[PDB]
Amino acid sequence: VTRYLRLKAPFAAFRPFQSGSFRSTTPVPSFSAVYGLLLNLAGIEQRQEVEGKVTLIKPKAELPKLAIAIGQVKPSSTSLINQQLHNYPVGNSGKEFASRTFGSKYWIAPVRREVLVNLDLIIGLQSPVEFWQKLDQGLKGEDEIYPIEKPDLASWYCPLEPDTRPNQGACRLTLWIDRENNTQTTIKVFSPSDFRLEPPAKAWQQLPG
RNA sequence: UGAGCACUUUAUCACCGUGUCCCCAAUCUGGAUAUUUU
Repeated sequence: VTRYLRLKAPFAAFRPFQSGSFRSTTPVPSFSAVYGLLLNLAGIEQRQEVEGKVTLIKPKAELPKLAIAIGQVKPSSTSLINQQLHNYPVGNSGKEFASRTFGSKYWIAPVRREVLVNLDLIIGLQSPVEFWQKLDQGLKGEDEIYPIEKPDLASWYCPLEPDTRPNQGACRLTLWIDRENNTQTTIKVFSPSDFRLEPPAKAWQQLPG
C-alpha cells in the first residue's frame, strides 16, 4: 500500500441489500460503499448516470483499478430509532392511489430500522500517484478525515476459510453489486482479526471495480 | 458536492373526602500584713 488515512463519524447506517419489510444493519460498511465514497470524495463523477425506472448499469471497461482493505478501532453498539416510512403498494392499488399518479409514493405505513451509535475507520487505499494526487486536490484544491497512517494501528478484517473459528464476525458483506439480474458478489462472510500489527496481505483485496 | 434515499407517532379529560391526648418542683457552706524627697 502507498498510504492510508483515518476518519470518524458519529452516525451512519448500512442497509442489507433488500433486507425486507423491516430493515437491519451491519457493524461495518460494505466494500462497494467505501469504494464509492472514496471515488466521490476525489471529485470523480460517476461514469454512468443514465435515467429510467432504475440506474446503476456499470460496465468495468472504463473504471479505475485499485486494491482496498478495511479496519476497525473501537466496537460500537446499535439502536433502533424510527416508527414510520411509507412504501409503494403491491396489489389492487385501488381508488385514489390510481387517481393521483403524481410520482405516487402513497400509502404511508409504519416501519422501524436501526442506527449505529458511533463509527471510526482507519483504512486507506493502494493506488497510483496520480489518483492520490487528484484525491488530495478534491479534498484540498481548486465529518473529518486526515492521514495518520504510521501510528494508531488497530484490528482488521479478512475473509475466513473453513477453520479457525472466529468471534463476532460480520454475517454478510458486498464486494461489487449492480441493481440488475446477476450473481451479485461471491463471498459473504468476513472475520475480524485483533492484533496491533500491520494487517496481512490477505486483508488487502484487489477490487474489480 | 452520488448512487437504495421522502413527505408527523398523529389529536382529548376531575381523589371525594372528612377528623388531634390528659399529669407532675431538691439540698449546705468566706480570708490574713505593709509610705517617702524637688
